[PDB]
Amino acid sequence: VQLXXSGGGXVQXGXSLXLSCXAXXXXXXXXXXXWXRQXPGXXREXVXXXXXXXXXXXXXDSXXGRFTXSXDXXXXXXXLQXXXLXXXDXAXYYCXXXXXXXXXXXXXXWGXGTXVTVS
Amino acid sequence: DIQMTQSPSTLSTSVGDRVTITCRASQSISNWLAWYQQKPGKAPKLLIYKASTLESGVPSRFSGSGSGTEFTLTISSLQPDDFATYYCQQYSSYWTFGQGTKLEIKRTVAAPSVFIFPPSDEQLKSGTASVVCLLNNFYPREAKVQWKVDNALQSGNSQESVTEQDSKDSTYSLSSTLTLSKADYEKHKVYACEVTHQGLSSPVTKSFNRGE
Amino acid sequence: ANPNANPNAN
Amino acid sequence: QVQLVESGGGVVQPGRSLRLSCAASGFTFSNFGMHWIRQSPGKGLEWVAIIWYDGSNTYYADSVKGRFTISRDNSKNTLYLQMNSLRAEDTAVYYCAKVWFGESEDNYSVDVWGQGTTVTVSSASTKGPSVFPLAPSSKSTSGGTAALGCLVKDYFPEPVTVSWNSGALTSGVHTFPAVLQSSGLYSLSSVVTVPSSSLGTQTYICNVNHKPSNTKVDKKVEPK
Repeated sequence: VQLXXSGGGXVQXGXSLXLSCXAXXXXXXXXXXXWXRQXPGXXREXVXXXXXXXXXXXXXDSXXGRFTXSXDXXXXXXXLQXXXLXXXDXAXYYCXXXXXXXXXXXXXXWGXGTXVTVS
Repeated sequence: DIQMTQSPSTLSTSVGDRVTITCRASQSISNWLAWYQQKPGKAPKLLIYKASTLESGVPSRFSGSGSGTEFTLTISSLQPDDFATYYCQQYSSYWTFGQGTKLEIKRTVAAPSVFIFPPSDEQLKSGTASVVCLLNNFYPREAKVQWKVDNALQSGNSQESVTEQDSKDSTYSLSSTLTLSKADYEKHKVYACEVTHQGLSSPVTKSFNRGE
Repeated sequence: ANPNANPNAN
Repeated sequence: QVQLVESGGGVVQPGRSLRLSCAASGFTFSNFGMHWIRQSPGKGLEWVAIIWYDGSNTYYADSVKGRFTISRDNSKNTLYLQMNSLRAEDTAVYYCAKVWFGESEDNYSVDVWGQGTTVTVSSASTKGPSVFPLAPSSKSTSGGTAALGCLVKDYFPEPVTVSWNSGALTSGVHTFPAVLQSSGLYSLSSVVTVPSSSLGTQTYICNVNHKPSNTKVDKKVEPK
């Protein structure tokens, strides 16, 4: 399984972006996909998880109400809609597949990251 | 014997949400279906009978629909009193209940704090060694705890216990207890619990050396 | 009637 | 309003008998059929038996047929469940419930449930718990927060209560639901998160009480 993130870039405060995470090979329809972010000096930080369609989405305190995850199982892709961006949201964003279908957070495969800069 | 099936078993939901849960029967039960609500430590309470008739005293935001084999219960706008477990019951031929659907308090993600505790010298003096791994204040509920003794995965010698959602912050805490004999415990050195949770980018491991 | 019929006084 | 109060539950050895009773008030008991329904973690909600308003007809679940007898005393407003040849899988909370009023051609179920009475079928003998400290250290410290606790092991039957420092410490206490071990004895832990800077100087004591055996243990938990 290979993951590839895209959609990052430079955005103004209050602007919007949408990140995408395409997966190749394994059909991810049965697997949760999560977004994490890392800024320099800090550790990787959970952002959001899109479980299987019907099982809901859960978010981190810092992005609740501003970010939304969605799935395109036909294209093996998940998305992170980012609205009302703030300088604090600047980071590289990674997606990871939870290889445990029962959602225990077994993140075996990671993407290479996409860069988000808010200023 | 009429089989009943409820989906989903757990729904994470919020105040003000429109909630629909489903109940299905293995054969036609016409409209002879009742819905019961149960709060923890409390007796069940009748909400709906005849598939769609509200019991007196039940607020109007509850409704039911269905006939034959497919049935639903809908809460039009969820309120905090509705966080409970809901059971359907066919009463067409004897009485059988569904497995129940728990409406769970949705909140933001919180990764667990992980702590490990070695066996006390008092218990070891008695011939048994209990090792305890604690996952504190996490959400959502799904987590995995693996025990490793000298880097070997344990299977069949541990038990887990989970609290209800905390009244103050709606989180869970989980304990995993590894139980060995004194002789088994002293035939090894490194004791570790490894924890994964959807809020953790990497697994968290806490460990100690026997004697240390 | 059957087990599910009226078990109350009439 | 309608009220149902069950009684008679307790610990009974496999193969012995037990008589549950259900006191009814707030309605005309003799006018209504009644159910016994039980709930266990292993089988969920499980109908047990029904009796007509006049005692004339009774029906039973297959799992209890030939062993249980439902009966009623309409002069005393009391419903009974005589349980014979009890097995381990009969362990449950037992509820009486009143049948609702309806139309002549309806099918019927229950509208009011009692509070429930617990039945434990086990060959385990009454025994107080051993209390062992869950000692804090660097392995139970993350930042300025540390976890400590008490392991309350090998008691029968339920329940036990745990307090900390005789009640003065309640913020951050988690007492877990008991788990049944392969020995037939229960075990649980109680934990609490404390300022890591207070370890070794502040005294922490869990107060464990187990009324069925008159056990009281005050365990001091010291760091390693």
